[PDB]
This record gives sequence, structure tokens and C-alpha cells, in this order.
Amino acid sequence: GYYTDVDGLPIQLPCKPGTFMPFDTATANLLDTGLTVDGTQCYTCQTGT
Amino acid sequence: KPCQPGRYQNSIGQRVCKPCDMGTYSRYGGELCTKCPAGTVASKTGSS
Repeated sequence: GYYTDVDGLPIQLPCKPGTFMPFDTATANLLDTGLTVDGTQCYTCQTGT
Repeated sequence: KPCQPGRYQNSIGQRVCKPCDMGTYSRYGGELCTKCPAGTVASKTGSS
């Protein structure tokens, strides 16, 4: 649920409403095939969610 | 959105603004950090 887009951020910023940051790609319940998570990317919610 | 003062972004398509180095300052937007002129001092990184 948190991300650090740029290096040196004092604290991990929270993902804005409408987006989410899963724990890992393997445990990401609703993520497209080509998308991977590394902690610097907030992914928008799918259609219907 | 323009890079708020203290930052800069000399590229196209970047989703982040890099912070200015020590001794340089930048205002709103700005494609590159401006070297601080003679007689003036920038104390910290990302000086407005």
C-alpha cells in the first residue's frame, strides 16, 4: 500500500484512493499479466472494482 | 504538473522531479537547476 517513487524519501507515501500497491506480483489478486510491482508504482483499481 | 521550487526535471516522460544539488536553486517548473549567482548562497539541497 505504500511507495517511494524517488530515492531519499523520508517516509513511504500512501497510495491515493483508486489505486493500490499489493505485497507482491505473486500474491496480487487482481493484476494484469504484464504488470509487476516493485514498490515504486501505484496501480489503479480494475474496472468493476 | 510543474516541478515545484527546489526540484528540476531535464527529460521527457519522467514521473518524478529530481532535487537540486547543493549551491543551486530553482523556481516553479524549470528544466534545469540554476547555479546561484555571485554574492548569494544556497545552503541545502533543493533550495527554493
